[PDB]
Amino acid sequence: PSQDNREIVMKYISYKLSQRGYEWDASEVVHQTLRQAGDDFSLRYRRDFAEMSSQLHLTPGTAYASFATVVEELFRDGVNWGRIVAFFEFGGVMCVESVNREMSVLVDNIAAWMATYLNDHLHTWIQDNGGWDAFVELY
Amino acid sequence: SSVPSQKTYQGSYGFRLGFLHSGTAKSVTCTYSPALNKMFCQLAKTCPVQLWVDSTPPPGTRVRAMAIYKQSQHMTEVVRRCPHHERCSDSDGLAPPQHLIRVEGNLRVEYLDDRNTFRHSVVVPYEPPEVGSDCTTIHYNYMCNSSCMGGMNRRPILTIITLEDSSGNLLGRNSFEVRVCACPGRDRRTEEEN
Ligand SMILES: [Zn+2]
Repeated sequence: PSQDNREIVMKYISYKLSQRGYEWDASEVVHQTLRQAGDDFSLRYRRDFAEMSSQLHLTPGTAYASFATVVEELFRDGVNWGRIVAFFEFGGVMCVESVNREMSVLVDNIAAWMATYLNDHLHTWIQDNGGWDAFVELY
Repeated sequence: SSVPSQKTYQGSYGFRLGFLHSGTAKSVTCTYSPALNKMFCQLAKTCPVQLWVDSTPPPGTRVRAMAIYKQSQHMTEVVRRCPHHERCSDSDGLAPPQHLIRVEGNLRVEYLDDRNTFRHSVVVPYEPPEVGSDCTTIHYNYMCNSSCMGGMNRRPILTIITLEDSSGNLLGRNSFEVRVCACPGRDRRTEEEN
């Protein structure tokens, strides 16, 4: 069940990393509307993503807790589809920057971090708010 | 039961509002009349409102926005979006569909459906002006036309901007009228001489 959720993360990261020149190896109705929503958010909230990227000092020694701290503040006043999209986009944003800083190994860490936070905190809310089906019905 | 107050309160920080020098054109999506204290704009388009302050507020301050109807007979009624635009699919993912005012370009935006006043509000954390500038600019969005029948029905409204602290106590308040229209320039100059 969680596994399907790991697929959503890695498919998202492998798609955004792929529109750059970086090839990264770890139905489609929900992944493409999610990827399209993320491409929107990278332009709207570029200042917020840059600020989150500065509070998370991404080094090889960066732990999951330093990542969950920034993402937990994103969901401080409750979780919604808009902030879930920003969760996916911020994650995909960090890998894009780590590849650009000669740190390709950090992508697998960010991928794993997004998966655990997805299953432990966002999954319970996704199931009770119409599932990913409802996210397709709106966005 | 009570109506939100519109009384100006510059407070301990000299809280004043500002708006850009935009004229009455046709490619003008947003323009503010200093004479009428009234902003004219179109649906879902950027409305820059700058916050001017004489002494920087402390961290944890919040900037709220709330709409009320201007005429006294309609002040007791909540400003809501028309049923057409509530069921319309224009949600950005962060704003609930019933809200009229939105804030774009801020991930920390929060929308309050007040469980006692029934009145909608939008609140973002206050941030001091960017380095080099002298004011904090917030980009609002009005998701329903003033002409929109079934919602406002051509009733003019005011936007009340307040400064508040951690717990929501008042530190400053300012307001300005707003009209949501298709052609703001023609609708502004029409009202700019009557
Ligand atoms: Zn409407």
